[PDB]
Amino acid sequence: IVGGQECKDGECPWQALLINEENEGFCGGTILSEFYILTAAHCLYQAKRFKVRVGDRNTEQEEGGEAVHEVEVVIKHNRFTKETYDFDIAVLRLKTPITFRMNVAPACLPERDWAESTLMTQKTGIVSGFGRTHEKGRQSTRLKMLEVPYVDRNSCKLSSSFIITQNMFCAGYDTKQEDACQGDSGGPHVTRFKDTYFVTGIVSWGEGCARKGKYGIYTKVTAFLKWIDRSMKT
Amino acid sequence: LCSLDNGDCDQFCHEEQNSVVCSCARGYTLADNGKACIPTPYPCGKQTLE
Ligand SMILES: O=C(Nc1ccc(-n2ccccc2=O)cn1)[C@H]1C[C@](O)(c2ccc(F)cc2F)CN1C(=O)Nc1ccc(Cl)cc1
Ligand SMILES: [Ca+2]
Repeated sequence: IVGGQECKDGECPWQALLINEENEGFCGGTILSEFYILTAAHCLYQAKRFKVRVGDRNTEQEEGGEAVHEVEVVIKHNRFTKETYDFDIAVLRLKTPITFRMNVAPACLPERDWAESTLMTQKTGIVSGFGRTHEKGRQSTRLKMLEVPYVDRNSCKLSSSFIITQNMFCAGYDTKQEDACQGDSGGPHVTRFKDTYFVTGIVSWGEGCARKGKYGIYTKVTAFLKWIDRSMKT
Repeated sequence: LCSLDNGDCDQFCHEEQNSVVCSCARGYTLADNGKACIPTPYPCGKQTLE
């Protein structure tokens, strides 16, 4: 996350972190339930084997509230390709259930029509993660969050060098130096409604980070609500 | 209806028979007033205080 602010205690409890065999964070995730994590399909190519850490806000030190969970089943959308980055979505079934506590809780999955008319017509969403705090920088030690404006769909088709599909949406700023970045991919985009936070996006891709005339690109969760539900039951 | 301040619902709003029907995400129950969503601890979408 470029710019934004630190997640303070309890502010971003649905943030999950995918960690490699070196216990190093490479992608984000969203807690959906005690057994299920939402992430990006493209994160699944970034590590041979990986685990999920919940409850972390500062990776330098182990405070006590953190917990690591092994992955039982990986469910990657069968239409994802690196060529387009379309269908950039995966769901993980964990081997052991998450214990909800301070800094550990799920975000709500909304209903499709209500989400599109009520959440996505909001002024802003919130993106979070441990990714780089600048384009050329190192992975962040602290969990950060950033309010990102929703971006007019034509405005961001015009801005993109790659095709923006209907499974994507744009958020962030034209010139202001705030954005998600590499290492934040897979993580939460949530929208606040009456002090309740609903998952609306998965951090997907962007051209660099925080670039002038470029936006952050997110997987549209509302396009996959039925696929997510199916993945969580079958 | 749902176009007017979300039909006064806490969460989901649907218009059935030209009247508002509110509902809630998993782990919430619809209050007696048919509008508020009551957590059934650590309900989805709430920042954690303890
Ligand atoms: O993988 C990246 N970018 C990327 C990947 C794929 C595509 N892409 C999209 C559609 C079709 C094909 C395709 O390759 C575009 N950008 C990395 C390298 C990246 O482009 C990059 C460039 C120069 C740098 F010096 C450092 C970087 F990290 C930035 N990336 C990134 O994912 N940024 C990002 C992601 C999410 C959000 Cl919300 C905001 C920013
Ligand atoms: Ca820690």
